[PDB]
Amino acid sequence: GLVPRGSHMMEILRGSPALSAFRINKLLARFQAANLQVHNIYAEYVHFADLNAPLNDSEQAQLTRLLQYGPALSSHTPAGKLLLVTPRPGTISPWSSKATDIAHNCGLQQVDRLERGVAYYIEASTLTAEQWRQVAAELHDRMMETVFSSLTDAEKLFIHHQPAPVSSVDLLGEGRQALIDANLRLGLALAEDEIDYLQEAFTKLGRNPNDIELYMFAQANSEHCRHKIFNADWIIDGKPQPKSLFKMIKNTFETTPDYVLSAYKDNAAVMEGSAVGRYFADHNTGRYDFHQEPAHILMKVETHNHPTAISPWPGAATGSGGEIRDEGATGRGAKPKAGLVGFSVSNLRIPGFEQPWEEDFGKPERIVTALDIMTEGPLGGAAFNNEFGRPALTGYFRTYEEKVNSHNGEELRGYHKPIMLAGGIGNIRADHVQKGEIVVGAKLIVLGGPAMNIGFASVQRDNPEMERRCQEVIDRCWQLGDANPILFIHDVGAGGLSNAMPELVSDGGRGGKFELRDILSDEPGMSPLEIWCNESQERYVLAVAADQLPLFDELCKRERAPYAVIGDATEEQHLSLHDNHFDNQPIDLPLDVLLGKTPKMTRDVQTLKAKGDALNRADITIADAVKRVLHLPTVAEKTFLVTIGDRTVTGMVARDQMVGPWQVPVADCAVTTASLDSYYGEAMSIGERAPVALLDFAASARLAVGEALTNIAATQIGDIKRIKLSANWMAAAGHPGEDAGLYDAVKAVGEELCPQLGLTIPVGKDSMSMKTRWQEGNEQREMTSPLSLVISAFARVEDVRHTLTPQLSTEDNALLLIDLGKGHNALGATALAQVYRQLGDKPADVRDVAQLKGFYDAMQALVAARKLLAWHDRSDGGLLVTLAEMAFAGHCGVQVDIAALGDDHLAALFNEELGGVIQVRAEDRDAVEALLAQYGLADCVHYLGQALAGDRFVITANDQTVFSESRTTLRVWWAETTWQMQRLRDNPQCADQEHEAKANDTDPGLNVKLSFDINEDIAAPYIATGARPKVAVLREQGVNSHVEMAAAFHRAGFDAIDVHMSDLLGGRIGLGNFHALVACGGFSYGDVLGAGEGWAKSILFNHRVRDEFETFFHRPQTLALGVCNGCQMMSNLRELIPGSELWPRFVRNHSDRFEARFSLVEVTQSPSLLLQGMVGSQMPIAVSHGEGRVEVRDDAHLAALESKGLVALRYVDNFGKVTETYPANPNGSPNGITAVTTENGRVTIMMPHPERVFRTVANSWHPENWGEDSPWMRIFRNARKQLG
Ligand SMILES: Nc1ncnc2c1ncn2[C@@H]1O[C@H](COP(=O)(O)OP(=O)(O)O)[C@@H](O)[C@H]1O
Ligand SMILES: [Mg+2]
Ligand SMILES: [Mg+2]
Ligand SMILES: [Mg+2]
Ligand SMILES: [Mg+2]
Ligand SMILES: [Mn+2]
Ligand SMILES: [Xe]
Ligand SMILES: [Xe]
Ligand SMILES: [Xe]
Ligand SMILES: [Xe]
Repeated sequence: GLVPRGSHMMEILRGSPALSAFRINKLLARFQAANLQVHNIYAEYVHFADLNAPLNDSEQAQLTRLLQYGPALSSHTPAGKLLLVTPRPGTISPWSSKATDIAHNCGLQQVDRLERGVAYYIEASTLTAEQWRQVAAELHDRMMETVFSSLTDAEKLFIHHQPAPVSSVDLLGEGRQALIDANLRLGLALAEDEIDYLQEAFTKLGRNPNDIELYMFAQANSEHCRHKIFNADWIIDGKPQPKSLFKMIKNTFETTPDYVLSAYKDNAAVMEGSAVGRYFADHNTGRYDFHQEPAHILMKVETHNHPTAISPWPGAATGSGGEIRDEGATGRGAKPKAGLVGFSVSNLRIPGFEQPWEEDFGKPERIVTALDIMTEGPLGGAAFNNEFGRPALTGYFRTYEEKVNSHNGEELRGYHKPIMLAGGIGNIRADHVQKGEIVVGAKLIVLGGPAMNIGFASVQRDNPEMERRCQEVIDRCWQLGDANPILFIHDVGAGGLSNAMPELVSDGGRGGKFELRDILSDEPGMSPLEIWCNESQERYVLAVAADQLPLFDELCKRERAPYAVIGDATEEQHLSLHDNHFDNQPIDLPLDVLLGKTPKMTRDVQTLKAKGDALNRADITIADAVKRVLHLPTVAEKTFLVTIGDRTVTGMVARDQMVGPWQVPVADCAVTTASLDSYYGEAMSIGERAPVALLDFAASARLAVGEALTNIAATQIGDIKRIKLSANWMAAAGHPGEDAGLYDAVKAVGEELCPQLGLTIPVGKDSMSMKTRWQEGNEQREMTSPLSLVISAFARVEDVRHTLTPQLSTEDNALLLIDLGKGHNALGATALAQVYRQLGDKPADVRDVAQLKGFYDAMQALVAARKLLAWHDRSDGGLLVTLAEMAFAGHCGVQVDIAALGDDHLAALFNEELGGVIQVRAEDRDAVEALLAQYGLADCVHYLGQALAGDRFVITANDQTVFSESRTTLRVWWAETTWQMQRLRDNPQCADQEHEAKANDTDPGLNVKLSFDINEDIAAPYIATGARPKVAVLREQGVNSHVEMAAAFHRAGFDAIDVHMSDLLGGRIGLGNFHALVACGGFSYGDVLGAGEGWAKSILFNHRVRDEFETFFHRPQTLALGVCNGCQMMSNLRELIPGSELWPRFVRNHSDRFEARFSLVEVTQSPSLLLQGMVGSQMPIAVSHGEGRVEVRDDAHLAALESKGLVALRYVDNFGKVTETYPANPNGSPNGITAVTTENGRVTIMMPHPERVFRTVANSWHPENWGEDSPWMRIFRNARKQLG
């Protein structure tokens, strides 16, 4: 299929069927519902290659082959009306970026660009032209895609427009009116004083401004970029105030500077970490080693609220993507470690599952629903974290939408504009914490992706693999230590380059001169304004000395990170942009003019305070309340948000959300090890309580801080002054009451509580227009957010191993409540009130700052001394939920008495005051109570009773039974929300299976059987000789699990060498010098054209590297391992490997969802040399994949594979049987297959990651008796011994 396209040819190639049966049934169903009478629906990927030159037979076959991928779904002969869905013309999909990379790396330079569409074939035959538009509408996303009638209509996707010229705004010719006209025409959003400043500046300069200069200025003076509210002067109830919001936040550093290395000066904050073994490959040798040095800790938290409202997937993806850039661009280069994720939305209103507090209040047409946000956003955030390679380990998710009598009377409050929140921690070297000086003549570089027309203007675009490559360069740069060439670095975000690059020279006291046509652009029609000010993703800006440029270029080429030198730093503090194409100068400005400031804002405002009403209990019974609270999404099980995101990459994850044998997602905070050779680490927690702010601003803010503290407290940290906070403020500024509440709330934490507790807030952010207006009848409606403080806490951890969870034990035990509420038992703005459509009266609050600190200190004392069996704090859903979730995590019963807690049982069970339940050994109860009394806690400590074996959740009040149910019943109710979300988002069959397994109380949870001694280092005689065989640790662009793979081979006595595919293509390395090869995990080319395919095919279609791999595998004494992406790649090179004739392929999981699980496997009999001695063993292992379903050609292949004895690992359920039920088997592989070997055992591929869990501390659940090494260490030691 080959056609003309301007001065290019366009090829059209068939692809594979695009829809699984269940996806088809969903479409047919939606069609029946909208009363469209569609008889049948079929879809098929189709691919469009824009060629700059012709392809020969050989190359034509190669391209065709590249585009045969995916599940082998049942194919069909097209019938009915064709509707072709493609990206919007003038847009380039991420798929296209990555697939085009692969063509290039397979030596197909003739391919200018590849793009994909989906051809739908609809048989209805009944429909009107209007109804076909309704069909067309179901089949695509209005914001990213369009629908065409013809395969040849795709030629619009590749039109090249002539570069548009710069456009001047005629101030000198029209006066002020021209600036007014441009302010509306270009949507610049300028204030009148901003327009005056510009009129004057350009009038002084004596010439007309260019559109680009105005646009740059407007986006730098947005509330988003300038933060005027946060620096404003205040008058509140007629009294001027001495400090701005920012000043009140800095107060916390002024009063608590301890441990902080950088604050308010950079893209992230930095605090002291620990001296540990930092593991990476030297520039010199390419050998990986430990570098004993300080690994200091950075932190940042960002939001992406507006874009998530319009296009939730890319909005959430880029929210995280931008924040990862911030982290990497801290100092002179740093390394992201773990992530966090947050969502706030209006009511879900799940079809079929509507809850008694949900009311449809309508919404704007321009925005998506709450349910669409929670279906697509989390997938997008996960897309970035998974494809980039950072584990997501903590998060919140709240739903709120209600008509409530709050500070400005009866109003709608909620999150029609949602919160989407992404943050993380990273590590940084001491000597890179400070930004270097920008030397005059410094080259100014853009690192990363090409410019496209992105910042419809709120629909973002993510390419995480691009950012990954960029990060490898940054890692190459900090790993050079004091030879790091990065003088200064900054992320590119709002305002794109028009903000980032003046920001950069300015921070350095320099100017720059720039050349527009040096910037990498994929859209040649862009105006200069568009090149300079677009908000395209995956870009950094930096300065490097001219003489380091040859180093920076070797680094980038080898990682295949694109970059451009676009200008020079000048002594003179001027900004210039030249254009070689139009031989002119779009920007010619002094910086003090460009960055000059209009007067600061003054806000002169007044307090509103809701009275709010006492809770009406007419319809409330304790039993009906328990059922309702557990069906509040805020309370309810969060699995749909957790298993979609990787939790194990880096091999440093110690505590993830999943807890215990039953992997229940209730961990109160995240923890990571500092290195792969220490038990020191880092921790993260979140606290958050917005609804309280509808009654009381300050209390909500204090509660957010306190809850972060209670969520982190059972971690071994020590001094509270180690705990550092991000404060992210969401508000409806201007909405009556909100501004005074904002001031009061910032003061409450900045001026008071945080200083009193010794808590620093060294980073933060604000998002100041959390409101939505639209027309419903011909009446206007507003949905206004509560003031929403989200606190994230971060800390150096002293000992990762001493972390407690909510997992109860049934040994002889005592359950003690710490009620920091002190009997107040407030019910206002609780889960309980919400769920009976009320706000209620008095909310919770920090009641006693000294006791709050006493609590933290006591907990630390008990954690260090090992005096606790379990911990869970009280938050949403109260003590009731706290106890229920512990019982869930411990798979046991609870027997408690709440008589000492008041006569008001409702209020005792459902208040959301601070505190928690501790479990201790019965024999320690007195000593623990005595210690808590020593820190002043006596009167709020209450003995409750005990955890017991069994399924009874029982609550008494001396002789009366308050509440009594099956723990399992409660646990299933608590799961219904995630079940319903999984059911409508994923393969329903899988969601139901997962849900239904939870109802079987007999589930023994994860358990282990070992055929060998986990502590016996069978490699030690060999290590002891000092002879260290090399292992080729092989990575392709996009690979992300290589450091921990290398660390595992290293512990077994290997010299791990960093072999990038570019090293093999450039002849710098040759497999002929190795006896051992490992292909690592990740998302090479973002899995595009099928996970592992581009990697493998770039090997195959380069005949010289192809031969290198064939020769290796054909030698008699070589060994190879392929894990995950590497398992996939190797399965796609089968032709090079002897004894692999029967091997399967690996394709989309049956669930149709990325599965990040801790899965139980067994070791099966096979020739596998790496699995020697382990056969019969049953242990859990890290699973992180979207495309691991084993697929065979037919039953004959499967039988043949099986009878040859090549299957090496299988998934089993917790009862220990081979299973295809989900998630025990996360991907749907036949016979539970997840590893296979060759006839001679010398090559083995597996989908799970043993390299992520070779340390016991990096197993989510593990038996108490295991030492440093897990069972999976034996794989690597088997390799060592086998080489001999
Ligand atoms: N949006 C999210 N993404 C990832 N994990 C989340 C998210 N929301 C909640 N979680 C995780 O689910 C578990 C339960 O969350 P939640 O009940 O909100 O925690 P808590 O009540 O302790 O503040 C926690 O381990 C939390 O980190
Ligand atoms: Mg100190
Ligand atoms: Mg909770
Ligand atoms: Mg908690
Ligand atoms: Mg919380
Ligand atoms: Mn009191
Ligand atoms: Xe300007
Ligand atoms: Xe962490
Ligand atoms: Xe104790
Ligand atoms: Xe290996």
